[PDB]
Amino acid sequence: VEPVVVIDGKGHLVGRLASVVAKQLLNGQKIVVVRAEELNISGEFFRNKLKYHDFLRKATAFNKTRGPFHFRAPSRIFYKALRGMVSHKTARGKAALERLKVFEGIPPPYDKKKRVVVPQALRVLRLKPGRKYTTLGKLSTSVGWKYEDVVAKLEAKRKVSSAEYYAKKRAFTKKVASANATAAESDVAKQLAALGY
Amino acid sequence: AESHRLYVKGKHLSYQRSKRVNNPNVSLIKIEGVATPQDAQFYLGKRIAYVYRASKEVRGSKIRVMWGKVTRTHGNSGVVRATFRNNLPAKTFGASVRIFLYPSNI
Amino acid sequence: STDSIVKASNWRLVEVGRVVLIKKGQSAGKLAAIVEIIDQKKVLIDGPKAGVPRQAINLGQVVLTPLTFALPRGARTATVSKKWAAAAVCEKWAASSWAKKIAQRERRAALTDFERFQVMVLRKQKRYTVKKALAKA
Amino acid sequence: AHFKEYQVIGRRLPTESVPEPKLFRMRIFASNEVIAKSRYWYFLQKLHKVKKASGEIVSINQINEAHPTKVKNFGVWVRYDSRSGTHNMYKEIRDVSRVAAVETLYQDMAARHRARFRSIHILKVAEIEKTADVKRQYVKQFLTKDLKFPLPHRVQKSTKTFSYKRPSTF
Amino acid sequence: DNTLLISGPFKVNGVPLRRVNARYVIATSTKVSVEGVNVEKFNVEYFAKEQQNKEIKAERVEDQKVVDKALIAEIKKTPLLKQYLSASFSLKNGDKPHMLKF
RNA sequence: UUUGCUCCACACAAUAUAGAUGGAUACGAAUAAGGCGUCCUUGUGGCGUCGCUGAACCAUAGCAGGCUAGCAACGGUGCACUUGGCGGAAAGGCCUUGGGUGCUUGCUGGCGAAUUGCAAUGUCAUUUUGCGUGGGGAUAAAUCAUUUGUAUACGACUUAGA
RNA sequence: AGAACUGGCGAUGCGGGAUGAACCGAACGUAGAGUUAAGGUGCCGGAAUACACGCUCAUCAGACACCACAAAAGGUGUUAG
RNA sequence: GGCCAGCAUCAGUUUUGGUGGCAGGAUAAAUCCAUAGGAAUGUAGCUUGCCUCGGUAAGUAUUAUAGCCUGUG
Repeated sequence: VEPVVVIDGKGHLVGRLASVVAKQLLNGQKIVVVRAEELNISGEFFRNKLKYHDFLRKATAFNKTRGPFHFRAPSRIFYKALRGMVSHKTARGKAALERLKVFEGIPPPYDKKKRVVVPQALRVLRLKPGRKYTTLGKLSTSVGWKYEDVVAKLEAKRKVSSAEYYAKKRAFTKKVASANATAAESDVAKQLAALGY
Repeated sequence: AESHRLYVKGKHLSYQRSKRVNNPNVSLIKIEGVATPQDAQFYLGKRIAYVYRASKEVRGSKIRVMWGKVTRTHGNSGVVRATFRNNLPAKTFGASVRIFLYPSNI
Repeated sequence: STDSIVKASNWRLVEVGRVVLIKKGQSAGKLAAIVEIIDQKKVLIDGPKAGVPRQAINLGQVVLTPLTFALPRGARTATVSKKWAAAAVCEKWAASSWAKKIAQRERRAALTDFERFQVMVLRKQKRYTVKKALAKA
Repeated sequence: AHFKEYQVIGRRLPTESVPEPKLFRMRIFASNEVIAKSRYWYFLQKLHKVKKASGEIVSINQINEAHPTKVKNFGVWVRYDSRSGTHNMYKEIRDVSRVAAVETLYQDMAARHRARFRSIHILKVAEIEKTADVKRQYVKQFLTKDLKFPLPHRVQKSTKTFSYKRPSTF
Repeated sequence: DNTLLISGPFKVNGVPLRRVNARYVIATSTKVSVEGVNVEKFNVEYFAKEQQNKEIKAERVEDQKVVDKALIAEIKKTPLLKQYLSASFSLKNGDKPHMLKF
């Protein structure tokens, strides 16, 4: 319904997000996913570490370079789980993965635009309460991503700049709503109410 | 003024297919803003056109058109089958295809 | 200021006489009153004035509305109908904002194209007075 | 499916020198008419020496509920076959009608004790008229006066694939 | 010949008398009265066409004026109806035509 | 290298498109909780109110959007300009001051439309170039051959020479 | 290793079991529309992130006959008897 | 009288809606109304540790200043 749709990555599950993203790419919609380091995995923390380690030891014996490249970044972990869903060996799969862009944090210019969420992939709508989850940002720090002390610092710089925008926006909406309230009771206002606006 | 659109835009999803065999004569068309097959009864028999551009001009136009129409509903999510005169070139998986409003049942 | 500020966390909770709205099914958007709770997930509902028949329903198919009124547990359809009039919940329902929102998107669907033109011409007139009132104060 | 409770009446065979066999009725829970005639001979062959070829069925009747909109406590006696030898079970269901209570029983047996339809025998389904003689605990807790319980953390099912609101619970 | 005979009117929106196929047309609900209009003399043989860019026969132009003068007096009664016929139609975003009552 | 190269606006050819056809419309956090509003003893405060879907909001009338006569307003918006800021994560954008110029459907009129003949997407975008118009701008290095041995199977590498 | 009755493979494709001479559906002129079998409906991948009652947390969970895995016996872990 | 098409009224096959009339059963069962009994997760009333201006208290009391269950019609 929009040309480029920006999905906020916070509070989602890896698999259930990557399913509904992979169908939209094969249908032609362009999706850019931001704030990858806030993504979540069901199950407790010590499980999902060992699901990474038995993956981490699987590499080509005669030459380690040629084997499965074990990527560490939370975008790259998520891009893996999506890449297995799209048929990436054909020409249809290569042109479907060029519609996707996945970032850690929110880089410019995507901070100025709206971010969306996917309700069938939220954690707080899917899992039962009283159930252990796992933060992907902590997970990649435990297996060799030397950037959580940097990405979290840039967010604390961003959110202060973002809080200044919202206060300016909220005061402007206050002037409009006051102007809209005094504009009411007029003859043009009452005819709209009959028609439903 | 700012808008001129008299059609309902829609994507080309895939061919009618099995797990290992497809039939290129029947195309599958997704219509935007249509959820259930009870809504898909409206678009049955409507005309479809696929519009695309080419370098060599044929009769004063660089723009070319294949025609087709909706035959029947498909599935529970409101997906729609379609048949064309000459079938869609299979490079168009995920391409905007126009669904017009005529022949008007209203 | 030696008081315990502990939050309440207010909730709509099921009981006898909690009036509800049926979102999907045969009824599709009608009011009804819970007569007797069966277990965790099923209840027993009845609304005679709206037109829903008395039936047992799952709590998945129903939504909870904040209005309540006094009614004895296990009442019959004549007794619910008499208590329904005394509370006058059909007047109290339309006073709420959530009932008005239902009626508004119902009316916007039934708008004729000519009436959809009249919505346009009025909003062109309304925005002219607002932008003069704005950007002065 | 939706079970329907049936009455089946059986009369062995009119023969010379034995006229008027007595008559034999049963109450059968079956999803339609044809199964309940076949479920009738499954029990009635166990009780005494008859066969379907040495038998005929007098009449079938659909027994509706006497009072649907009333809420009843039901105590059900169940015999069933396990992986080991068979053994009894008494369970209590709170429901709307008799024939809807057997629906929640077979789901309960298949969930906890892993018993299909063919293994279970229904002994007697009885309504407990007076309260405070309910034996089980999980039925008893709904009998407290002025029972009110909240439903926290409700999920919302939205049709569009994208929602912009950052959706919130109750 | 199964066509519909329509007029703009010509002064309101620039659509002259024209045969139009019945199937290619969405019919709304709003109506104007048509009782005063002479139309009857028009038939299939009238519109048969059988660089110069010659002007529409004088027979064609005079019939256009007589039909519209009876029709504008019907249009002027209801509010915004002259403005309604003059403006074009398009489908905006979020307009779902199966739900749209026309 | 017969005036090569670069940038600015236009002139015309050429070539393409994984797929424009009103608008990608900016808090963060929590979900056994919050958004907003208002007041105070500014706090884990009081009170009022909203959700139960974007089915929203904004924009939207005129020959694919013409030519003209007014009215009330001192607004809105398009455009080149200009006074200022701010933004480095992939800033390549976000604001704001001042005049200039068109437009305005906020309100009321007068003219123009046909013949594309009963539909035939009935073409209006955005990428790379090329070739000439007139308007600015800047006047270099690399390899081979030669030589050095911190190098070397041969290429490579490291040096030196108007 | 050797027999008994029936079906099949050998001589036989097609749909399903990822893959497979023997299992499941079904046996073949060339084509069009219609409905189904066995199997399936998160994504690859055509088709409900459909509905309904429960159970289960695994520091090697489990996922569908032929079939590619398992034994006795223990465990105040949990549930119904 | 070649080529590609659009609309009408029909015929063969087939999918998807709307809507009307009738038949059967415990002549559906219920709700509904009329009565007869009876109990509690005990309404009015009443007794009492009672008493923050009258809540509580836990007994009484079978429709009264709420209603429900069972049989019959």
